Amino acid sequence: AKKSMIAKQQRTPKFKVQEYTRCERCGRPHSVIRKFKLCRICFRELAYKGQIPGVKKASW
Amino acid sequence: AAAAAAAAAAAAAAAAAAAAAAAAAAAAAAAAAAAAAAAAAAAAAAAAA
Amino acid sequence: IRIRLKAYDHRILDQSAEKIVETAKRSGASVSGPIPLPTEKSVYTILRAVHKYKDSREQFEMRTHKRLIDIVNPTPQTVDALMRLDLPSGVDIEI
Amino acid sequence: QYYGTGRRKSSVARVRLVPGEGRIVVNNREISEHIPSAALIEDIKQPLTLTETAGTYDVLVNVHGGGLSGQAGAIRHGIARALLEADPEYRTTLKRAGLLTRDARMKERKKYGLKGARRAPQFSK
Amino acid sequence: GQKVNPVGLRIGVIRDWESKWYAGKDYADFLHEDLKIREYISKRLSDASVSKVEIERAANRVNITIHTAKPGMVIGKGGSEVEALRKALNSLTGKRVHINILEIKRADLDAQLVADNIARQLENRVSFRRAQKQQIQRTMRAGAQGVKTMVSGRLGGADIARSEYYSEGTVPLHTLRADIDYATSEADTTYGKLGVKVWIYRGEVL
Amino acid sequence: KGPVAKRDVLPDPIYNSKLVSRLINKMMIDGKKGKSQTILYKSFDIIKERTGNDAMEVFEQALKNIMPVLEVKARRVGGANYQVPVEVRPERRTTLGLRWLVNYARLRGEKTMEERLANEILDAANNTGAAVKKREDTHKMAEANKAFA
Amino acid sequence: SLKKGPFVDGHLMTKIEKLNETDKKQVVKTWSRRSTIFPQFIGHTIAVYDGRKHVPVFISEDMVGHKLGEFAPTRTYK
Amino acid sequence: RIAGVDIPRDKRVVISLTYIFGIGRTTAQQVLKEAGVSEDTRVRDLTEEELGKIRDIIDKLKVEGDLRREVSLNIKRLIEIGSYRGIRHRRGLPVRGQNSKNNARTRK
RNA sequence: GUUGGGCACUCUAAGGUGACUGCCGGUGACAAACCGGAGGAAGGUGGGGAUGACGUCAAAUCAUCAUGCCCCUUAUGACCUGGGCUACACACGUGCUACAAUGGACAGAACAAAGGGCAGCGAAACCGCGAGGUUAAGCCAAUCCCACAAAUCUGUUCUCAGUUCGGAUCGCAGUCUGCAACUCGACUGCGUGAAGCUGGAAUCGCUAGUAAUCGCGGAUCAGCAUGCCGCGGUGAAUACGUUCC
Repeated sequence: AKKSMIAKQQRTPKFKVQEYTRCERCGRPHSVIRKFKLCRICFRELAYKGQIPGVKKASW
Repeated sequence: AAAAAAAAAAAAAAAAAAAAAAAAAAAAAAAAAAAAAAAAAAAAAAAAA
Repeated sequence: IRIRLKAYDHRILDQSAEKIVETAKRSGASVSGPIPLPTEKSVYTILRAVHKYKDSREQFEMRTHKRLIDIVNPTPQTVDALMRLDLPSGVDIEI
Repeated sequence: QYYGTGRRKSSVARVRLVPGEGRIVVNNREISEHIPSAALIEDIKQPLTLTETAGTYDVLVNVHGGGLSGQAGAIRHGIARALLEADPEYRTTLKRAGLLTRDARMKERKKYGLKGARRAPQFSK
Repeated sequence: GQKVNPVGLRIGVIRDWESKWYAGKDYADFLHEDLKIREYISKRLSDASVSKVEIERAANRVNITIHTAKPGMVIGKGGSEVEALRKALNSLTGKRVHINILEIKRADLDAQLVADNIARQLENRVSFRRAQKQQIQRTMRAGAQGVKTMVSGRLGGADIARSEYYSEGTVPLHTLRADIDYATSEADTTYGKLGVKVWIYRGEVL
Repeated sequence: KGPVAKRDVLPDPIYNSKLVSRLINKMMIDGKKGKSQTILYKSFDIIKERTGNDAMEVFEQALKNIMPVLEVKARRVGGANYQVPVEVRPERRTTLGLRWLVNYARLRGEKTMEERLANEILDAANNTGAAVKKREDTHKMAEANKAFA
Repeated sequence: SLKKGPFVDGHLMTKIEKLNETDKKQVVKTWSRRSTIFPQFIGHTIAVYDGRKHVPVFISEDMVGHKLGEFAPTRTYK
Repeated sequence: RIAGVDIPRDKRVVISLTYIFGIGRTTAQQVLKEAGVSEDTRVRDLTEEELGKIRDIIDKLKVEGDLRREVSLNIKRLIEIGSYRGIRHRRGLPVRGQNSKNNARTRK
């Protein structure tokens, strides 16, 4: 069950509280960041591949 | 305070010199002899007061 | 005429700052300079590992820094000069 | 109007030494009105006691940031800097006493997997 | 557990962003539009050997620059390539697209085209020594102070898969002013999936 | 590796001593010098009141009673567990005296550590006291094991 | 449910008021556990769906301030 | 003594009244504000007027056995009706909804 | 600091300069280097981060993804409601709160940093003991809001008890979020107040703005934080040494 669940999130449910955040590139909840609307590992991959214009390696 | 500190310190350094002499009797020749002589005389000097 | 540029790179924002600064300064508008305004930055800490290893993380950094430019005297020659400044997509002019 | 900046532990004080008798005025309040625990009051006075400056300048201080001992360090550092601006002479005395160092001991940044930038949670075998 | 990718490591030191704009209020929507763009363009021109795509966002306008290392497959007949490229993007994205196509002189220094050229040869069943050594000769004659190509997977040996390093010259991954091109590619063969990792120390910036 | 050294702050607004601020930094619970300074000055004011002396001299006299000449370290050779007597260098004499004052004061039990530390100083002055149990017992351990040095 | 009103589902309220407009009947198969017990429910043996079956419970004078799923534990233990 | 149970003579009034089953701190302060004892007296030192007011104020309030009998009625209520929360009351498992693979050591 | 005024000062964010054993003396082959000294905001990789070599454990991930091979297919696929992932006799890792006068409660005075806010942050006023409620200013934010920091300091009060310690658990009545808080949410109010009076064998963290302690913030998210990630506040004790693990 992957594309069915992605499709179910891409629907409009019965109630607004059934709406939950999801991947948009690599299908999974648990740690989809609201800002990027992206999964965590896919954020790490794309931010390594020079995309996602804000994030570089952090040090302070 | 003073006499007890002097007594215990002089006796511990005295046993240091004596054990250092008696562990090896013929080596690192003779500084231990002056050490034990001065320490024993100073122990008598401290106990005399 | 309170132009707030905000970008991710400081050098691109410097180019788009001094371009407005010079084009408005040359025609007498009494340009108060590129006032540097505090950056809003966000830190995203991420479990590096695919599956396990909560102790193994990696931190990413997004800095958006902004600078304020004010033009006080009207001088609409400067406004017609500002309207034709084509400066790139990095900086987000908002007058 | 001799002026000195003091920085300590994310606190910054602005010390202006006016010719007076020895009153220190922190944000329109006085010393024990704003700093209790008079070890900080005598320690905040150390640049004015090491070189003989005992009653020849009042001190006016504008402080912000940090906590009260951090503000104490910023005030005494700004005093030592403005008191160099008074006489450049006794820089050897202040420097042998410290007083131009700005202890850079900022509170350290927390690391991931640690509790408090050195703390490991607990190890069990 | 090993090395951080140097592409993601030198962003904001010397290597720029591919995707260059500033966020206004729909940053996520611009991101996922550009993911659909990059997927579509990498599918259509992963035959025509395009390495990298830089996207601008210019207030209803998008400047896409395309780095190919050959012009006349991508500018082509003049009309037809930029037409057939901009037309489906103007529809499936929803706004205006401008296309500027920069050509990479010295095609053997960009690690994406190098890793794809090694992957194709693995799909053409060229031996995994001939691919890497041939390509290392191509890069070291095209002029590079170091190249490292590492291929892993089932090499034609069934129940054990292992990694293979070949390299020439200095590839100093710890010097943070290095200008190293890193790139992955995949090669789906009958025995599974091979992974090509190429990174090219090309020269540093003072 | 090599030895590293430390520092400490010179005055106290009443009782201008180094070692009294050394006791202020001691007995600090959870980063509160304010509570330890209040406890300390109320205790030394009790020592100035209850015995008509300045509490500096009573406090140093108590220190002189507690500061141990001879620690006895360990030296395990084989299955022997020998203890070896060590002449304490006087920095550690002062710091073991301060630990024993602080620990046995708060270990006594009275209706403030003001009173507990004050009465522990008053006992270590007139040498019979709680930290001086540790002084006597360390000197007895060094006296029995003096054969090794 | 504080001052918005109490809560019941419209289908179970509909069925119970159909049951109360004439007379009582068999158990009411109701998947709703989330719904409070109104005092107009009293006497109605109703079948709460616990997760795998419909358990019949008979409602009294006391069983009002709670809900339906307090009267159907879902986990069997020893 | 007042509700059939003692209060200690040597405490203050606000907290000697706490030992009655049904009066904590804040109901004690609600009493002694109406009475006006100013919260600083022993209860070994009061007058019969000023303590009789304390007695009949506590007599108006639901304190000693009323509380026990009604809470026994509540426990018997959710024991008799069924009521999984009363199953938790009965069995020795936590009532308000609490995890039980760990501690839950007030109840067994 | 509201106005006018000023860029001095802090601050902010850009370009610099800046610390390199550079200079002195000593030791040491003359080297490399080391010890003390001077200057200096900074002294010997100044403090920290990011960076994790060849390889080891066929370590982990087919459940982020992609996947070779094998299997199911009107089902090992799909929808829907309901339950469960929160069970509970037990063990076991990590954590929170205490066992109390350096304490508890009450009142007064002050001091932060870092970060967030558009169908969002939400002032102020009013009501409610309180959780909160109604109307709503300003704010796409160095302005406005979150946001009244807390330990601290100073007074009042208790006086060493299973208590004016501690809050488990529990009854009743409430509040908010949201179709909906029964299993299974957080918070408040009243009442009840337990075990616990510093912990056996064993065992862990930390070398300085650290440990200890105190609050603050943000992700996630309608709502759920004692977890995590950062932030400041006060702020130590010790390092003789390499005998032992």
